Amino acid sequence: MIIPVRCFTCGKIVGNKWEAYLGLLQAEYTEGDALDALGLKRYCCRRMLLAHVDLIEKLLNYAPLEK
Amino acid sequence: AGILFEDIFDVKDIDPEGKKFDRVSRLHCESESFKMDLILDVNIQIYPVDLGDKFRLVIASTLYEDGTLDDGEYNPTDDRPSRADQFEYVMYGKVYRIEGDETSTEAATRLSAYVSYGGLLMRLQGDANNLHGFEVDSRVYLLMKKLA
Amino acid sequence: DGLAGESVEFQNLATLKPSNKAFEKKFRFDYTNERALRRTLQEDLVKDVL
Amino acid sequence: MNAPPAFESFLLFEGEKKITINKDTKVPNACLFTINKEDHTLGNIIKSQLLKDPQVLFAGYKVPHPLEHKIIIRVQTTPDYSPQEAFTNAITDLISELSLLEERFRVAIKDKQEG
Amino acid sequence: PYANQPTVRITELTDENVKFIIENTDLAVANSIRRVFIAEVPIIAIDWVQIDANSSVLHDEFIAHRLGLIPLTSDDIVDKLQYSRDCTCEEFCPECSVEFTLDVRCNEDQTRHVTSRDLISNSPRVIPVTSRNEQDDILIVKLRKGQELRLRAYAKKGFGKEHAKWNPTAGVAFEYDPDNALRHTVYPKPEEWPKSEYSELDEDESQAPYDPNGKPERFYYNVESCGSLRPETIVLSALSGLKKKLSDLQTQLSHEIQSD
Ligand SMILES: [Zn+2]
Ligand SMILES: [Zn+2]
Repeated sequence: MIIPVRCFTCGKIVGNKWEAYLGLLQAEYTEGDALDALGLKRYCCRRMLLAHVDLIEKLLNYAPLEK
Repeated sequence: AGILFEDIFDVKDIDPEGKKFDRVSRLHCESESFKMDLILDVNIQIYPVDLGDKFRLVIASTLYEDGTLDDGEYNPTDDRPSRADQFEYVMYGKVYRIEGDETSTEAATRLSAYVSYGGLLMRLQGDANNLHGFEVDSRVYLLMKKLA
Repeated sequence: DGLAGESVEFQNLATLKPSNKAFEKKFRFDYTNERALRRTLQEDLVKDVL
Repeated sequence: MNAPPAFESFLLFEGEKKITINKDTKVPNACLFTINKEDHTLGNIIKSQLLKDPQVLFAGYKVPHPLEHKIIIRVQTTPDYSPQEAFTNAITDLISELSLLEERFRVAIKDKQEG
Repeated sequence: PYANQPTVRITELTDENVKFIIENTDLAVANSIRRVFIAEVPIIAIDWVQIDANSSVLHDEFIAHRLGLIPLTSDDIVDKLQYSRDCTCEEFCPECSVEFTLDVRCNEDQTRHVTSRDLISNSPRVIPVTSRNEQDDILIVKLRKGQELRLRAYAKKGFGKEHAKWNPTAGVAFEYDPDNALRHTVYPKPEEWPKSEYSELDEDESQAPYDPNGKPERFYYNVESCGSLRPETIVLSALSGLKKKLSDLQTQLSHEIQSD
């Protein structure tokens, strides 16, 4: 739903890297080069960004119950 | 002195059926003096042996220089004089078979003593007079040193 | 046979298959070959059996 | 449901002894040390320092069950020595090793930070 | 009969990691040090949360889980704070906790990102790592117009053995015997295996010749920090904590011996 704060496997913070990752795929980095620019050197951290699905952006299409 | 058999052997072959194990190798050797035939599994990782090496083999009932029995318990702190200090490779095992050419009416002329050193096997065979010290279920020490 | 099933095991009947010559050779005690007795039994037994 | 609180792996319950010493009756000069709320981190270093002592004849440890939080350390000594004395000496040696490693690491950091 | 005299050689040192070699020690000590980096170096982390309003799309336990994982700068304060078990207060006080508050309402058509910058602490030395003066802030939640998040939190001292939120590391590389001279690993086809970065073998040799006398004696570490502690403070805290565990054990042992 939303980007995990930590890499499950090693505890590296990745919850501050998602918007930067998107802002590198725009400007035509490859996903590999984008992950390398973010310093995600272990495949267990790369797995976190490369496989994430940002479903919170869809959940925000629904209006809240209270105005 | 507790020595059961002593002779000098020449390595005639190594792993002739091929390498069955990586850290252990089967020597085939012959005595020069008593004309014994020896088969011996050796941990060649710690004590490498080459084709045509010559070595001295002692089989002994005890490592102590004086006649004294072994309880078979590992005491590393025992400071008694030990013949192991004259040798390079030492194994401990038990005699599990003694085959021979005996018949119903004649005693054996040739004997074949089999020893397991924790699963490293040895067969020493030759004239029976050289092997009378071996008894089945006796514990024995093998001591081995290369000769220049 | 009156036996429980858990306390029985596979064994071989040694006398079923041998030939008549091999049966006799294996099972008939030879009390006449003195040297074979002397190699198999202690002296006072060999004296008695003979 | 039956989740144990995670602090139970390292906090003693009231009246729980940290360490208990029992004689091994089957061979002389031998003890079992049962240590609660400890794991491989202490068992493995204590066992390995004991094996550095030439008057120790046996040293081993186990975690009896990974959902329990105790270790057993077994020690046997030569009869001129004592497994309680071996265990005390081993802990003193480890403390001295770690104090020396700590001081040498502080020095290496200071050297690295300013050439 | 006695202690090792180990030696240390730091080969890289940054705000993110320390790389170092320990030499003339036993493998058991090297591993227990590695284990203590993960499990038994204490840091401060959020462990109590109270939610006053949460109109976000994430349920309260999801928000609290995420807050617990935000790393807090711990360096010199965590040595001063008590554990809440040892502290004398009824629940919370400055001697065993740091208070946090967050209060964000989205009032705009653009989606409000709620981040570790919206956490405000009562202690200026215990703040979110991303908030220290680049790397962006950790995303807590996204708010649509009219959604609100408002909460109060206390951060407590703890160590990674209790929960992974108190683990200060982001990876501990550990290696020994880089060229397989001890044969602790045995390769079926050594030519297939890539060289360690610590290899001293030429490129035509797949592994070193067997050493029948050697034992592990040199250990290579890369300790990477999550940011709550400086990497060297992770190492020095681990050595102090392991030494303390051993001293506490010796105090109980000496009482038990005197009782016998
Ligand atoms: Zn990772
Ligand atoms: Zn308090």
